[PDB]
Amino acid sequence: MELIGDYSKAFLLQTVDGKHQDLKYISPETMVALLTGKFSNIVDKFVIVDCRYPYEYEGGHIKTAVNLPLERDAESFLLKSPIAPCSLDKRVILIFHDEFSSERGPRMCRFIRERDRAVNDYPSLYYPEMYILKGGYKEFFPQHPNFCEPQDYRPMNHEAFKDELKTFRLKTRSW
Ligand SMILES: [Cl-]
Ligand SMILES: [Cl-]
Repeated sequence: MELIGDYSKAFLLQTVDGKHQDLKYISPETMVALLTGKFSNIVDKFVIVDCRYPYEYEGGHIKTAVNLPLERDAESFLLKSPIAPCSLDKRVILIFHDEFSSERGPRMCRFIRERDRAVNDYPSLYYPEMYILKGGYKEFFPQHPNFCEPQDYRPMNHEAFKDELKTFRLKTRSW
């Protein structure tokens, strides 16, 4: 397997097959391994980026996940003041996810890499190691409900949030 984005070392996590062949996908079990500190001696910090709309996130998200559905907010939160490790011997990892392990997560993942490359001298990167959560929140919740809060799941197409979906869409950069 290829090295991470800045060609400094191998990917740390075991991966599974996903829709986007060139992106790295991880299972819910691996996500839990990270959350339970199985890689604490190597990974100083990781950020779970929930790319779903606010109402979806509010209806149930992975503990500690940050909701960054808009490109400009994801870029500000991640690249304005890059999240770095307390030791340049430890790793920083990003994990993006959406609802059905479809397009919103992969899209943001590619966007961040594009911006990361743009503000660095090749091949250096602030976030060389990024993954997509296979199955999204839809598959994570039924596997590890106690790693979610609240313990529920609100689909993007929930019948009671049709207007909320439209309201959010009108804040995006492109459609
Ligand atoms: Cl997939
Ligand atoms: Cl956007």
